[PDB]
Amino acid sequence: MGLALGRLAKEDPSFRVWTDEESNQTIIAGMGELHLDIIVDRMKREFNVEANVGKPQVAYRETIRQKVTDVEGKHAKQSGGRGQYGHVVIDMYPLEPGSNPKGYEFINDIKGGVIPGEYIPAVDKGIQEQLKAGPLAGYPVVDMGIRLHFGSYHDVDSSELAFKLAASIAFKEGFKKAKPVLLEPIMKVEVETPEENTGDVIGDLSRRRGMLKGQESEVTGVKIHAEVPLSEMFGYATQLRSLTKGRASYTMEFLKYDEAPSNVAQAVIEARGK
RNA sequence: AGGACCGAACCGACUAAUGUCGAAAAAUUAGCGGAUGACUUGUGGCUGGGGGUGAAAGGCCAAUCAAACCGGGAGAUAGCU
RNA sequence: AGCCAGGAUGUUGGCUUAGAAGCAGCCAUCAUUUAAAGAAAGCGUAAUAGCUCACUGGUCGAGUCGGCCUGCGCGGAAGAU
RNA sequence: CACAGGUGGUCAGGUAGAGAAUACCAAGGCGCUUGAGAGAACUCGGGUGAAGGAACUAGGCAAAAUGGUGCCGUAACUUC
RNA sequence: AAUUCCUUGUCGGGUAAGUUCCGACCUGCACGAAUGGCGUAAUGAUGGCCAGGCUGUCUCCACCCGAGACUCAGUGAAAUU
RNA sequence: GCUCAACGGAUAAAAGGUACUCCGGGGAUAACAGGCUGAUACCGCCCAAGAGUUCAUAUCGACGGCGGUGUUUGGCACCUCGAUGUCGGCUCAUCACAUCCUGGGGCUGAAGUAGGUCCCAAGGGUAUGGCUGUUCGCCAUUUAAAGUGGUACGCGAGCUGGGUUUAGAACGUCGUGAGACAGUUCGGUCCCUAUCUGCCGUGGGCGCUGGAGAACUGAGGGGGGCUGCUCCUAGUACGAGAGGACCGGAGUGGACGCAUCACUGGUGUUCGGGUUGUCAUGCCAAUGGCACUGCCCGGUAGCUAAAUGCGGAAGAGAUAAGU
RNA sequence: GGUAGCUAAUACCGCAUAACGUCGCAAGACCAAAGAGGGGGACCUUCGGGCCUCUUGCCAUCGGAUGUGCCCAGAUGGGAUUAGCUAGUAGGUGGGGUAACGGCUCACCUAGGCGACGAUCCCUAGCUGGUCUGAGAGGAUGACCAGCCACACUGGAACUGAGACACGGUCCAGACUCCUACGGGAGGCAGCAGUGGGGAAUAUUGCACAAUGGGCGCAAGCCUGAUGCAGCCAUGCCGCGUGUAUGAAGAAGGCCUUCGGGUUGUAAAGUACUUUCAGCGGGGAGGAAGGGAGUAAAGUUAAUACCUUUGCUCAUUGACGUUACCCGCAGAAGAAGCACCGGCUAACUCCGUGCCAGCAGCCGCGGUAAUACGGAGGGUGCAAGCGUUAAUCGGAAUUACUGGGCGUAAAGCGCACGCAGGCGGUUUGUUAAGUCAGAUGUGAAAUCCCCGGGCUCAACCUGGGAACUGCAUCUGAUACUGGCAAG
RNA sequence: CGGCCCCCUGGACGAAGACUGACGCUCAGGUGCGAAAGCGUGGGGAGCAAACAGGAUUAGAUACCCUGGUAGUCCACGCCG
RNA sequence: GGCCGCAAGGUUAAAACUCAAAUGAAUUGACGGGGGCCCGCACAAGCGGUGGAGCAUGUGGUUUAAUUCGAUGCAACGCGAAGAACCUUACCUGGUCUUGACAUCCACGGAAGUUUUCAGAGAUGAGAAUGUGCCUUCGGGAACCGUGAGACAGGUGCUGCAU
RNA sequence: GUCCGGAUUGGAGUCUGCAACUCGACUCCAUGAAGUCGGAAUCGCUAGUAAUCGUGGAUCAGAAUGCCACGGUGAAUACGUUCCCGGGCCUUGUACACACCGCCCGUCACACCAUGGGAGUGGGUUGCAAAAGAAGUAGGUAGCUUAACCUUCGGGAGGGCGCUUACCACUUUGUGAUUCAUGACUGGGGUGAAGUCGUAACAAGGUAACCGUAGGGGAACCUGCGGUUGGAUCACCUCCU
RNA sequence: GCCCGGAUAGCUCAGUCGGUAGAGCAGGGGAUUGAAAAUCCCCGUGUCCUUGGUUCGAUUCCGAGUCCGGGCACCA
Repeated sequence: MGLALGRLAKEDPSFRVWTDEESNQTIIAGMGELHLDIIVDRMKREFNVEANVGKPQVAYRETIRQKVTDVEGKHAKQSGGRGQYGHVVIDMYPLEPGSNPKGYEFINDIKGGVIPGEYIPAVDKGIQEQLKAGPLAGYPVVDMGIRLHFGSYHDVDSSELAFKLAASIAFKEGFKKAKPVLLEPIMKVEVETPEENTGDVIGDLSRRRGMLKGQESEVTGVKIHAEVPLSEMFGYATQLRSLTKGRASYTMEFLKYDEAPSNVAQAVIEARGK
């Protein structure tokens, strides 16, 4: 597949191939679906590479919708030679979406040296490792603040990674109590169409959950703007070409990480769990 | 040499067809299995019914067996037809 | 009842102010030219319009419109020699 | 029952054959106590089979097949 | 599994396709150590399964050859009603 | 002086199994089958929340409403216990229509192709295999499609007997035990000559008004009716493009039926030849007999299908839904 | 392709005829051949010729040289978790066959043969001179060149020929391309280039027969992808070069800095100078011996002809090749890298990142002051090269013959007996196998080494010796080992 | 290898003489012996004691410790090596 | 895999892979539920206490705007602190100023100082009055208060595992 | 629960100090708690000591139940080194060396790597037993055809094509041997900064270890029988001539 | 289906015909005696299956309910 797609990208620059870093899927992109159809045909004939054609996996994220306080995590494993003691108490709270470029906030509010300052980075690191694989469906956790304010150590049995284990326990229990939700991307879509073909474009966009922001009547006709989920923005090239008799051109860009509609989010949560 | 091997006589009786008011109240035609052996067989006796005999099925004891057959109790009984 | 006419400016009114425009929708849901227009019945609009009707004029020029109580019928009603 | 059944021992030939098998005959004895026509279906004891070769079926049941002496050759496992 | 109900369990081998067959996993409804457990060369008119030879078993049946059926003359039943 | 507690108390004293079974009875009473009924099952319809971007009614249709059929699991015990052979398969069917295909249309969220849904329609047609006892089901490959059901869950005086259903046995389990188990495993008698309805055929008598030999008319009745692909129409109508036709025409095939033997083959124990064992013809030579025609190699006429001709129409009339 | 006629020859076939040829005890028997060219006196011309003379070929025989075939011995990988193997197999006689011998092949008889110093089977593999290594002994390995062997799309066979069981020949079957009129054909780069592929990776679809070598020819000659040269590639070795000389404020700028200075460092500019080599333009050996016309002489002959043999002169024979080589000119101009700098190991510090990013051959460095991780100055090695990786030997006396071990570090079988195998007291004699000595034969040349020479030197090329450590023979020597005999 | 006794029997050693005359050393393969525990058959079984049971102990103690206790230890013949 | 064995198993006998060591003797220590010996309120023999009570004080913990910070087996916990009402004070809220409260240097202006008033929680702000001394080159300088300049000053900020 | 105890709370004060609200000391009047000798455990002290009684100081404006000093009164016991704690010397064992708070073993859980077995599956190479017979030779030849040699000169001799036989290539079938690959599952081995359950070895490692065998058991191991030292300890006390 | 029975600390029961519960183990302040352990001296952890009523004045009685399990559901 890699070899075949490389040859096709070399002869046709308008054809792009990348691996999506999140899904690990090979994504192919082209100047229309009939274009991609010919590319796929050549790949599975000239090179004869057996492949399935699907849709770019929507980048699902994870977050909470409820502050939880006083979440205890106590890794107390005093067994097997010497013990490993670690004890942390954290508050977990949602951030506003995109309010932090890091998607994560850590507040150290330890008072009284209940935790030695040397173990605080190991607690933060234990949380940050758990943010990579969320407790709901195993997607990355975003838009969340954690305040470490209470904890305890043992002079002989306390370890850096023991406090990291305690942090993970506290996080997993807190996250389940915090009403966890599955997130979604939304794509800003712009469609240029003749004025007489305008109507059809939006009829289909409405079925594709496209929140029409507005329109900019241009010389060709109308420049309609809509917020459409990535999931519903697939196969649009040929669909538009059908509604507009082949005189329409759209563009799309990633807008923001909004909340997936309860129905959509829950359906995927169940499917992932299965 | 062998409860040895292949196969007739003799002894058995797996399979299919027939015949099933039959040729015959269990056999015939076509293969089968055993065949010096815990082999088969003629003639003469011994065990008698709640008992015999049984490489053991309630199988056999005169086409009669979870208790024969044949006289007598006895014109058993029968709230059943 | 038809056959010829018209069937508005405020008002793209706003709430979401994206505009939600007389026609997805709580809200004026009036005063006027008036015969009037509900400040829109109804299709048509991504979102207006569009084409029409409520209302009114002329016409030909008679009865006519809508429920209730009862008779009798019509449909609903397709099965195996 | 003038019944395609059962009944112990002796004698036991020629040619082919390992042979009392089996095949044709010898000595001897018999045609089986109902016959004559036609030459449909169908039932029975048998023969041949185009191309395909278990696709039939409960299931290779039945049928076809293999089939003799000499010599060459002979696997896993095995209590050798 | 001659033992497993569920259950055609699940995975692999075999076939175009395999509730049976073969080898395993172990969640043994409800295996088990002389009411013996587990293997085991050889043997078996023993159950299951596959490949081959070869064939009218079959797809789909045709023609031939003898004994009955049909007819001619003689003898002449039976179950049942 | 009795929990004689089965309380009108059969004894002072009493528990099972039978598929090894037996007798006497019963449709007084079950299983299989029919009948009445129709909860359930199946198909249809009523109200229309809401879904369907918008919009109840293109397509689904909640919560609730009303009926039809006699199709499954049942209720009843009406027929049969002096016997109704009781599942599945084979062979053979035949009606019903609530229709899987081919035919005719209406709406579409019907561009075209292809489909979604409902109405009219019973003329014909409606696979072959692995596994299983399987109806069923899953799978593989086809197909114009592999319809849903009455018919004693059609059909055993037609067939098989694998399953359930006798006696042998064995495993697990339940019992002290005999023995039990819609729990399992291996084995395991299917009987009849057709009297009378019925039915496929073929004849005798009389009759039909004098007798006889021919030819037809034709009241009435059966058989028959299916369809694919390819080309042309045209890569046209339609459509962004991809794709892609109705209406009409030609040809060429599969399943099924009809007739025939000219062609390609089968058979062809009555025709020719080869040959093994043996006997006879007096012997040699040559022939004849018997061994499944002895075993085989060919094959004329007939009979045959795998072979080869032909079919199923058009047209017309009156109509269904609809226009 | 087919048919029917015609024509030549050093093509083909009988005879004559032989020997020191073949066979056979002999006697006998029997065998073969081919002719062409130049010139000419008389002769003679059927007017070609005959005839003489010269040059070469043929046939037969005995030799020599070259080449080829066959045989014996010894050496020539790994494996015993391969121990038995074989029936033309071992041999004999007889027949056949081959250039010959031979189980090369048949017929019969005998029952052999091989094998623990390794038969049989399996795996691997072209062998050698040699090459790389090593102080040697050894270990690795067969690039290059040269000798031998094997193969020529795969399998098998033969023909022709002195010689193939045949790279650019034939026939058959197989697979794979190509043409076709569908009937049948055609083809084989492991020759030179070239292409696609495969791969980490290996070159131009060049020119010329000028010499050497080959083939044919009496010669001239033509062919020769042998060869002689050239293109492309640092792949390697060797050589030369990007100047040399002066010149301190010890400049600027760079970094270090106790910030005093140090360093880059005579390094630069400048100035004084030269022109190796690419540049430009000219001169310009040698690789060439020959051969040919002419000439003249000597042979040769009947003949000065012709031909043989020796000199003279003339015109000439170079793909390389705008040759090297030499001479002149203009301009500092056209010409320097790469690795490393913790330790082993030559060469040190500053800055950022902090068990993160990583580095590394080994030990190890990195957790907030990193000579080790990246930049900068500086240094060091090497140099048109420099690093890594792979690969062999060395170091490794870690397979120990030279040249090691086994009381406890790895290692004495549990112990014994014993066949084969290995080793053996002492005295004398003999032989002379081992061993030692001398000589001959060979041990190809190249390559290594030595002393020399020739390309400006070097690499490269060459002369002689040395070596080839070996085996075989002959003559010896006889201590020692062995064999034999008496002790 | 251990009471004592008998019978059969190996090997070593010492002294003074005699004899044979190197008849020698070592040993791959080969053959023989080879504690204890196991295994086979048939006996024997006091003691002792794997397994096993009970009591304690212990956090648990399927161990030490306690009480029992089968194989086994014993003999004849083999095997194992 | 072969051979042997009734079996247990024996005998013969590898390779992938992985590590940079594994091992031997001896040495100094350390440690021994090893031996000898020996010492101390270590024990034995005694007296009086803590742990229960209430209070003082320190710490842990939790609370809080902060509850400053360090000590935290013996060898921290009436410890740094031989003394926290403000001060101390490093902590907290709020109000403030920046070459600065503390030093050296520069340029200017004013003796320095003193008294007193308002505004302000205070820091400060605005003043209002008065004083006007010392050495003289008096164009002075510097004891001293302010304003501007850049050097710098400040840090109870971190690291006792740099010292 | 007292004329014991004096914690607590109300009012009344005095002083220090700018200042006593959090947050000072002391006086007065009133109020009068828990507590009736202290669980498990554990601390001090060998003579002017333990115990009790009171004074002064330093810090400081004020602010001791603490610290630092001072005198008063003034005990009990110590046979003794067996035992714990710590230490010193000598000898011994050791697998310990940021040194017994040391080392370190094997189940079990997860990921990974390479292998053994595995119903089998697909290749390679090859043995055997046979079948097969192109082309080419070699042997035979009923048949057709034929220049040069010969001929009684008719035709012979001899050859060629053709037929056939022997050898043998492709090719086929059957059955073995060996090797490469793969196979659900499965046995063990290795590796993996900080897993779970014990703690088997190293000291007499707390039952001396280890070897062979046998049995058992979640592990390490434990028990029997034999063997070895690659095992320490042999000193004190009672007694005796 | 039929029948029976139960549900009590996190777990399991003790216990009950009577409104208001015991133990360990998981959990313990303090023990243990470098440290912890072990967990030792001693302590707790429930609403005793729940309600609704009846009333030894309900988990209990009685029914309901909620759930699970057990034995039992065949014969033609």
